[PDB]
Amino acid sequence: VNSFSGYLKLTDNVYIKNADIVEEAKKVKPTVVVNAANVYLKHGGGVAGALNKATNNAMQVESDDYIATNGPLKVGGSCVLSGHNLAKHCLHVVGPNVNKGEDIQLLKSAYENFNQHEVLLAPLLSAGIFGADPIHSLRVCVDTVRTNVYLAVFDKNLYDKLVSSFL
Ligand SMILES: O=C1Cc2ccccc2N1
Repeated sequence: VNSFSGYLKLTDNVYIKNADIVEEAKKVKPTVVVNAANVYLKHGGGVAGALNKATNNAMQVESDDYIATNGPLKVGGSCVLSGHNLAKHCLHVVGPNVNKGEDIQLLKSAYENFNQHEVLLAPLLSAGIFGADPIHSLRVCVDTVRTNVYLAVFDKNLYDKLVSSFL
């Protein structure tokens, strides 16, 4: 049993809810929250900007030190950093950004990072300002992630379309 409430069950392991991931993280304090990161861990907008704002910029400060030591992530890659006030850990995952011309086949590699964690609160990778089709992102998620994933979808309209169209 876990703390996640109000989710619709899509599969054995994937759950979905219309929710602000920031407000959900604050309520649940999950072991892992996933950030929709870029390779530079520059948390300007989208999910990353919202998560970082909720940490009062402490996520960005920590991220800048990580990049200064390790250099950029790979598209499809990830790193584990602090969850600050939102979670125990933040898994920063880089999905391909279609608005930069990245290979959408890298979305499966991105989701494979989730399998290193038994339970996660996450957004749909490469959705929103990353430019991918969220319906496709949900399909790759279900077909790739084997661990227990709780997806937060900010937009109610999109949430209802994801559920109604789910095979
Ligand atoms: O609110 C939103 C923003 C967006 C981008 C692409 C597809 C669906 C949606 N819903």
